[PDB]
Amino acid sequence: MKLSGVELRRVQMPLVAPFRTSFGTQSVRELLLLRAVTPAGEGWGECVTMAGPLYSSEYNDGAEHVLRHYLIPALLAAEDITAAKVTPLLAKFKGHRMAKGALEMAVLDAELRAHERSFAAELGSVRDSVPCGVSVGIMDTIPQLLDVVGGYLDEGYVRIKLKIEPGWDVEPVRAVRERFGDDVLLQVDANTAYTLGDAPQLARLDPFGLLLIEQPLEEEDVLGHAELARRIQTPICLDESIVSARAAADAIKLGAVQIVNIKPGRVGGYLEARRVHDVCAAHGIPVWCGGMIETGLGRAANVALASLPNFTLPGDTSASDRFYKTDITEPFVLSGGHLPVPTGPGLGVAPIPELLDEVTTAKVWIGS
Amino acid sequence: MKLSGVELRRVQMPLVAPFRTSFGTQSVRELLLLRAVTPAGEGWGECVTMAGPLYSSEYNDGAEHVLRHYLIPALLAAEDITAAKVTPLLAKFKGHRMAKGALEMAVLDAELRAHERSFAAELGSVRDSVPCGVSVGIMDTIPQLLDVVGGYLDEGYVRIKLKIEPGWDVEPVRAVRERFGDDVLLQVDANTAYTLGDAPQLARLDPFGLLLIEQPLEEEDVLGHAELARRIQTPICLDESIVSARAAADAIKLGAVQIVNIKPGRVGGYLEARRVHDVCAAHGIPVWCGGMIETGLGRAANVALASLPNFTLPGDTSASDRFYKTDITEPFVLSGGHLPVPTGPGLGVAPIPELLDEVTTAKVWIG
Amino acid sequence: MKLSGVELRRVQMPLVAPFRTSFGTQSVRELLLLRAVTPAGEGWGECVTMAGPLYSSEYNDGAEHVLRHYLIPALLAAEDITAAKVTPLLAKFKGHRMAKGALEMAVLDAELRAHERSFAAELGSVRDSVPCGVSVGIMDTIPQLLDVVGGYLDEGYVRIKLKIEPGWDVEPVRAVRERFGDDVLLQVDANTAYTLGDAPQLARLDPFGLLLIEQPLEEEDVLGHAELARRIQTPICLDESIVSARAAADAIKLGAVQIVNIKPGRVGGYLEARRVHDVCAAHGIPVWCGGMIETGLGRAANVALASLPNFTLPGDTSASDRFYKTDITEPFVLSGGHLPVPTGPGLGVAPIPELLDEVTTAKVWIGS
Amino acid sequence: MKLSGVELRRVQMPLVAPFRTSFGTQSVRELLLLRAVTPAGEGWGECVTMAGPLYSSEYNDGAEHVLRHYLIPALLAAEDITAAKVTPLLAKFKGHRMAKGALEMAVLDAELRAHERSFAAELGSVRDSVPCGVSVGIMDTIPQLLDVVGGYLDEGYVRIKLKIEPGWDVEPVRAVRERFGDDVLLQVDANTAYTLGDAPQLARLDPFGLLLIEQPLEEEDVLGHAELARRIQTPICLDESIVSARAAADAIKLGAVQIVNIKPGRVGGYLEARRVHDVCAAHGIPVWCGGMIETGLGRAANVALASLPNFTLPGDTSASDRFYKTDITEPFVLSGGHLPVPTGPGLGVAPIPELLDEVTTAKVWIG
Ligand SMILES: CSCC[C@@H](NC(=O)CCC(=O)O)C(=O)O
Ligand SMILES: CSCC[C@@H](NC(=O)CCC(=O)O)C(=O)O
Ligand SMILES: CSCC[C@@H](NC(=O)CCC(=O)O)C(=O)O
Ligand SMILES: CSCC[C@@H](NC(=O)CCC(=O)O)C(=O)O
Ligand SMILES: [Mg+2]
Ligand SMILES: [Mg+2]
Ligand SMILES: [Mg+2]
Ligand SMILES: [Mg+2]
Repeated sequence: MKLSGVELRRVQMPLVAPFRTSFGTQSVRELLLLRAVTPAGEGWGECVTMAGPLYSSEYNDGAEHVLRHYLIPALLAAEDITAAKVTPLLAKFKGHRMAKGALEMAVLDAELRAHERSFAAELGSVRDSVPCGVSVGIMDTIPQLLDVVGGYLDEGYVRIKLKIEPGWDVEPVRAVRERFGDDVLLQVDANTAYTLGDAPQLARLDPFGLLLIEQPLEEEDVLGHAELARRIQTPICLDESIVSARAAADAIKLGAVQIVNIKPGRVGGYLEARRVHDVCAAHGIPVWCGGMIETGLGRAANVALASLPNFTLPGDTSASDRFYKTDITEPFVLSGGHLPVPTGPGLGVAPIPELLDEVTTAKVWIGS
Repeated sequence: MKLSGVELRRVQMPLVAPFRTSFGTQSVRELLLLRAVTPAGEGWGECVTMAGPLYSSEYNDGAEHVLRHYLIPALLAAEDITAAKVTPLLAKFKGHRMAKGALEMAVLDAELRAHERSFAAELGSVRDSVPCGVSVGIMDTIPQLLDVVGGYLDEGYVRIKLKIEPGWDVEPVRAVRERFGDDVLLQVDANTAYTLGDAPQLARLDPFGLLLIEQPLEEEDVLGHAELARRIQTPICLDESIVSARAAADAIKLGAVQIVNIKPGRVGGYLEARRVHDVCAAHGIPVWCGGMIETGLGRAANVALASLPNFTLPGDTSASDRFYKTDITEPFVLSGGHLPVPTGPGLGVAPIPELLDEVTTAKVWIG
Repeated sequence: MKLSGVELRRVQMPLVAPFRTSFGTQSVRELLLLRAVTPAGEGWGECVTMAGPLYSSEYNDGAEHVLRHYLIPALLAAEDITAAKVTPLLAKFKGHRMAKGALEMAVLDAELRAHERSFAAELGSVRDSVPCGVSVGIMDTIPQLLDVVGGYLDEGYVRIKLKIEPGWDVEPVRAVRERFGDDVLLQVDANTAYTLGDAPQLARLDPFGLLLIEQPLEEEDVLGHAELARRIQTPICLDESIVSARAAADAIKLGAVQIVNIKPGRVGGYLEARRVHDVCAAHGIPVWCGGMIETGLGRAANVALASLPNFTLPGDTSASDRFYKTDITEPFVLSGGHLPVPTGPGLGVAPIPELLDEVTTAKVWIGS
Repeated sequence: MKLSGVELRRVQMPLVAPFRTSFGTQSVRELLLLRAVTPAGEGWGECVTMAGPLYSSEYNDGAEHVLRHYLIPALLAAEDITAAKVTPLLAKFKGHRMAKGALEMAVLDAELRAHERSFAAELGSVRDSVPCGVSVGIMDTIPQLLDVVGGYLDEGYVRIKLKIEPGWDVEPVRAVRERFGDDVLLQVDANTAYTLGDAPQLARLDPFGLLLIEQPLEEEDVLGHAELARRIQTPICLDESIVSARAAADAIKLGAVQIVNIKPGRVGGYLEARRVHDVCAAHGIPVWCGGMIETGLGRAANVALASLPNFTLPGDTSASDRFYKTDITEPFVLSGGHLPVPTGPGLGVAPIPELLDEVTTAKVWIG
């Protein structure tokens, strides 16, 4: 393939309900889409960055810039372009995983669409549908939470991920275990909220029988996690720390993680994503698909990813309507708590421009 | 896709020159080829097994029987088929990786050709050509050896690999180093011929600056290699022991290997080969493509695979003529120590029927 | 003395009751038997492969070929043969342990008969009778399972082993523990049915006081076993993975195993099996004798084997009638939960021609 | 098999040339023989103890004693006797392995003869002859030593083993290596004469290419061996320390040994000895048969043992004359640096009564 150009868009989709994390509350999502233009056709790219640098150092505007000025050009200046080759191409640029991911993603979609292959196919899906769970935010109250949860449970969600933070741990958890029962798939996420010194606190959850605890400490603190693993009964799950397959290997080898959360953007692309899956698999480490509150575009790729064999745990692959009233693509609909893997070439999904333009906030064509 | 059937062929191909390993000599090559038949088109697969169970427990007749009786049938029974699904589909049958690998290859070639996609595209290549090394057998004489080596050297072969045995280690090595120099890319392959007890003789090779020692010990002896690794300077490379990505991971983790030889058939498929590649990469373990004296069919797909990013060492991807006077597909020709990655869909090669039919001993339809 | 030839027979025996494991259901047993002919007399070997390659890579058809085309020929080609020399003589041929074990059995029996020695004497028996447990397959219902178990228990079997699988683990265990009590010897066997990710589930059996959990993971997954063991309270026991005494040593050193199941055909013969017994013993790893639904031939060699000092756990050495209404040799009958070690030369048993001829489907003579 | 009784004989044999070790000098060999008697026939046992408790805590008189009062009686009292059962029957008595080993032997010889089976068959011999080495004692002179060595090498011996002592280590070696060459298989044996604190000293032998260094430290000091292995290049070999298969496994596990010397009575019997072999083998640890200056009886059993598969190093299984002009049995005669594995039943050898009588000193019958 030959890269024709990339149209960058800024989108702004308003969340159904504000989603509060250890890093801040969210009322509206500010995304960053990519339209890759080839000889053949075009591909879509979705950047998991957010307004500001609060989950990671990467943020919407930073991405634009790097993309614009560094990334996109690099590829454009290439003869042959293969999503594979994208990586090596961009190698001289340190970091910006979410940005290259999105880029790669756009390219990939084009290529698969040209060979008429689905994402899944490329990634080697074996499954047709995927079990979905949901990620529940920090409530201002119990009942509030108890309610939502029950709500989600009702719609068919198989598992529950509770957002935690100091002061929002044990209680919430205790309360949900209590109401809903013990046969409920339950896990927590601290989005780096704690410290090794908070061990005892997190030790407090031991009793609850959670599947795992996601990123209790900083992104850089692998050893801390391994130590931590030593002090608590809850299986460590790493997110933030998993920036690559190598990273996953390292953390595993160090006994710092038992289950890994896969976020295609975080790791720099669906391809790396696949590798992390592989790596994990080879080490007998279950993996699961993580969510960045994406559109039907990220959601579709995820769903395909998530249908890979080692995804033995329900991912954060919730129905479109969990966050968005109006998706810019055919929405995703829970069905017996599952989501159907997209059968058509590339993502097997595309945006509906009215929907699209209504949400678009800006645009920019980057070309040769 | 939908599997319509598979045509099993037996092929015999005479060697240009007898090929001697620690497991024996070989003047001819019996192979097993597979023709996958879909409503859409064809796909070809090559089996790496040989006449008897000498390199591994797998053998031609053995593969044939399982394919026939178990493997082909289980795929045909499946509604929709994807190379990817092959695995899960044949998972109930334990072992039989070479066979399973051939079939998946057949399936995959079809599937890709259908998506108008190359093996190399699917596998994730980053290059267009690959540097080839050569596997030099055991000689009767040192001079004999030296001519031979020199021979390849002139052909443009990028790296030299010497088959060693007990009684054919150090000297042969001493010889090539001395005669040919310190800058030659040299490594040995014991095809499991040694024991942990022979360490000292192996340590005797420390001085020659070999890139590696390939499978000094038995297939099952991983911790032994790790121990060995602590007794010699020469880096350990595994072939036989690497039956899967998990095998790789295990070995790495245990300190039993530093470099991995990837033999797709051996690991049960090109897809698994990929995974091994990735696994090795993630651990900082260089890989290189191994060879099983295959036809241009296997040769084609291996060149593809040998173009992957982690293949940081010349693999056993010599040119067709190194073994075969006449290949069943368009030959592979060394152009400046390299080989060109195929560009057509699927394998990018196909047997020249005229040529095939000349080397086919048997045939059978499974549909 | 010097191999004259071997007769290969195909035998088919119906099971009094269908047997189900995690790999499938079985109503009839297909075996491979060998009559080794020596100037000094004949010997009988039994191969443990089955129809298809489901417990392992080996299977009847495969064994037969390899024997016929490689192994037998190779022994024929020798000047001298001893059971002990069988290994070295066949070493050039990778794998095919079951086939090899069968051939070595045949040679060894012929040899022991000539010397008028018994298998037990040869192996080092120190006991004249052995405690027998029973292997219970997967049932359609619990109640069903409860009865069966009930019955064996009644027959005087010393321990119960339950075939498990995901979806048939905790309940059945709970039901039996609950119905029969805590004093019974109880263990389970997954036949590689689980993954490392299944630890939490398995960890659920903890409470039942199981003697062990046999081969929860795949054959090649030794490290996982050591990991798993760190995760569960039930002791790990390996079957499929123990393919040799070296295999055993490695697994022991890795902490992957605590109790070893010895299966002669699996490890390449009675001779190898002894080494395994010996290696374990030296590492303080208790062993027990595995079963492969053998006829009186293998049954008898097994009873002998299991009288060895390190076999401190009841084995899968049930009475003939557990599987066969009519055995081809003198039947094995339970007495006070024990089976008597055979005293004659060689196996101490032999087939009853008319009986054997009846189950024979094919026969071939392999000579020079 | 029911044990009728045993005849204990004290035997005194003169050594052709005095034998010096770290623990002393030996001019004359005082053995202890047993004649087991059963309804069917007889079997012979040879005890490796010596006059005093210098190699180990066991000595001729303490052996006789335990045998008389404890061991023997124990076997008489049982209905069914079998070699294998000797262990379990004598297990309540702590230690006294060489003594228990002796009994076991005679019983086994009797048991094997009864079935017309050789010790070799029983043990699992894979070989018909075995490569022999020789153990050379401490000399008074370096030259007197080179002479002796050259003599043994001349006889056709396959390996040289040097007894060493602080004050007789490097020089001796240096000497032999200088004179005889680097191609000779050379090794040394300290008989526990050094301490961890002597490391530097022993490290002094690294340059020499010794195959191994036998029991440098005391019997009970496994850990120190492991440590010492760390500080010297010479491979550690354990003798005294290997009192059993479990002992071997422990030492192996702790890295205190790379090569194991197997001495049947030291470990309490040929049966145990077999396990030891097996255990080592399973850990990739080579073994070799050690010697106790035995008559043709033990010599015979040792030769059979030494033909096992993992005995990949020549043993101290020298020809009969190395110590005795007149062996109480048909003498062992080196041939092509080898000794032939006995073919008869049991030992496949027996004492020449006449001969045996000359050298007998005492004799008691226990029934
Ligand atoms: C608000 S973005 C935080 C990312 C958080 N994501 C979710 O909790 C999942 C939200 C979703 O379903 O996309 C995580 O730690 O993985
Ligand atoms: C003797 S058959 C193959 C065994 C050997 N293979 C080769 O040496 C490569 C030969 C080739 O180029 O195909 C190996 O161990 O890798
Ligand atoms: C054909 S499946 C038999 C394998 C199985 N063996 C048994 O279950 C015991 C049968 C017996 O008692 O012989 C095991 O995995 O341990
Ligand atoms: C005689 S006690 C000293 C034993 C010495 N043995 C020999 O050197 C072997 C002599 C022999 O029996 O051939 C040793 O400790 O290894
Ligand atoms: Mg998270
Ligand atoms: Mg190789
Ligand atoms: Mg089992
Ligand atoms: Mg010694």
